[PDB]
Amino acid sequence: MIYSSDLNKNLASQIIEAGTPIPGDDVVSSLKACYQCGTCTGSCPSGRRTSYRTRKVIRKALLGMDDVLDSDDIWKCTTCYTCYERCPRDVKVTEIIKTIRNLAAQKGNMAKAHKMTAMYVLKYGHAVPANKNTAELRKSIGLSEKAPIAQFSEKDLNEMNTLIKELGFDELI
Amino acid sequence: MIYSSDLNKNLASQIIEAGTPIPGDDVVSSLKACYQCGTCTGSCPSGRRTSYRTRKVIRKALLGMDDVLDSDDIWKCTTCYTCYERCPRDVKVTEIIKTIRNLAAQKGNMAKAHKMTAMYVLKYGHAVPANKNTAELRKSIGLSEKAPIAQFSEKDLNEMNTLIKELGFDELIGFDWEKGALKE
Ligand code: SF4
Ligand code: SF4
Ligand code: SF4
Ligand code: SF4
Ligand SMILES: [Mg+2]
Repeated sequence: MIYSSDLNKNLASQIIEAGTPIPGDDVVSSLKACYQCGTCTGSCPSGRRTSYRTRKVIRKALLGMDDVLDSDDIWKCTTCYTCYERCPRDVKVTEIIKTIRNLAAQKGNMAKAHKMTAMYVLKYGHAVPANKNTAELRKSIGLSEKAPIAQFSEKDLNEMNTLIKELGFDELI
Repeated sequence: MIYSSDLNKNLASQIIEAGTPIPGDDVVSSLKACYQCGTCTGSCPSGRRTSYRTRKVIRKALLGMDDVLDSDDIWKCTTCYTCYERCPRDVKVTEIIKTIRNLAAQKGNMAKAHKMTAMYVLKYGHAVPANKNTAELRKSIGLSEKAPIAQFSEKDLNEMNTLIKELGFDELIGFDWEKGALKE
């Protein structure tokens, strides 16, 4: 039983707001063109082995069911862009899902594993940083012991941190 | 994922077959006129407090999902006839649900409580038979100690017992006459 009291009339507008200016007002606004045909759901590789239905994410955004932000299903999207490519109403589906994930992240719905990966990029500058075995491996192949990356350039590490602090990505985590 | 191999293309026809001649071929074949509008679901008293969705029953019958016969949901219908009354395609919804319940009963999907009630009607002739307290209550308010009903007429009790046997309703509920109770 869904009552008007259980719905947020501004959900779509709030999703568009979050998607402005990146990926864009026009891009996220495309959710309003959806005519619930299901082409996205039938194209979804994740939907073939789970309860995830791409079309229902857009339906819930239009209807105002904010529980979609607390959903585990929105995080089952692999961003394969098959829905995006086949949508007959030009809905930028994959981008709307990512924008919805941003609001889910703001509300605290981030899996610990994802927060760990984000922490590695902040601390070490890389999601998959170099290990002790890495240096040994690279030398044997005939490459530099350490790659020319941010993990070893103190300048770049502090640059990323000031940006992460300015964006509040640290507080998001 | 639903494949063609998971569906029964003859489900609708089998539901209509069961509904022939009672309540009628025309009545049960009305399921084929459904256009999935949901008026029945929005009208359903049971759907407001459960996962039961009246149009999904008709959808599953048309699609060929026979798991609908194993469903607990079809037994949540109170037969209020609100869907029947409001259907814009004249689908005799309540009758289709009852016919689907007949196939569910044939497959063994019947509750002991319902089987107990059916057993009381063939054994004592009544779903709620008279007790010792009935005789006391009735005579205390001017009524006959025993009502003029089948429970006290061996003639009418035997008539029903012959019809029950002819219809095979005794076999359906699993009632044995020698044992005098529901088998298994
Ligand atoms: S495909 Fe485009 S239009 Fe059809 S449902 Fe998915 S999003 Fe809405
Ligand atoms: S992008 Fe996400 S949603 Fe669209 S199809 Fe690939 S997985 Fe399913
Ligand atoms: S109301 Fe009549 S038509 Fe509309 S869904 Fe229920 S049965 Fe099908
Ligand atoms: S008749 Fe059965 S299904 Fe139709 S509304 Fe009343 S309860 Fe719901
Ligand atoms: Mg979903």
